[PDB]
Amino acid sequence: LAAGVLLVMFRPFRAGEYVDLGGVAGTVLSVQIFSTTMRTADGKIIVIPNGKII
Amino acid sequence: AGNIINFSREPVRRNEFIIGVAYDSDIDQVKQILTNIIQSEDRILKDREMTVRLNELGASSINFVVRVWSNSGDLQNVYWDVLERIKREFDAAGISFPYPQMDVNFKRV
Amino acid sequence: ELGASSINFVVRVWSNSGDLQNVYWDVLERIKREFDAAGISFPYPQMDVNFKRV
Ligand SMILES: CCCCCCCCCCCC
Repeated sequence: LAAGVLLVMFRPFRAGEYVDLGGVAGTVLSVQIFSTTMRTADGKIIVIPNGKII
Repeated sequence: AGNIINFSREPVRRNEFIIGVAYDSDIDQVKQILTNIIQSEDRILKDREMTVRLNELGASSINFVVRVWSNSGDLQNVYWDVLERIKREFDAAGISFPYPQMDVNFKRV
Repeated sequence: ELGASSINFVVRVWSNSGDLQNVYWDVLERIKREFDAAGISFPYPQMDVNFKRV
């Protein structure tokens, strides 16, 4: 929750921005309270906890 | 406490083929053959991107890359069908998949 | 670099993030075509073999 709040305040990335969050890369679909959803270039959806991202 | 790679979430996914041919194979002919192969499959979404072009100059072959989108239910089937058709067309057309190559210089004959 | 079987050249060029992959592919194809037409040859793995007990 704290990591998600920080990611919402400081914006290292936004919905629609290609990123590489520690070994996983893909367009960011949405940032939520507990985790954010990205869609890899292959076409699969990946959900990452915000704490791990931060 | 870890990533959750969801697959059944998106109804459409992508297939990637890596085809390695000899260094004498005509690039235009290979590209045209691959384009004809992937344009005759009805399970490959034509709206998405269909990329087929030279991707690398390998040690013994030049690797081409083919990328095509299809419904998640037809991914493996289209992969298998396209691979078999690629092999058949390349065999019939003349293109050759090369064995590992090596130049040997003789000495002390 | 002076590789085991070849001398590796390095080419570095800047382009807009939207044209990165396309320029990569186009430049690679043009490089192959020009080298084939010019005479330059991409070498297969090489090895010197000394015969004995002929
Ligand atoms: C559950 C905890 C929510 C608050 C997390 C800390 C946010 C601090 C922001 C400080 C910005 C200067």
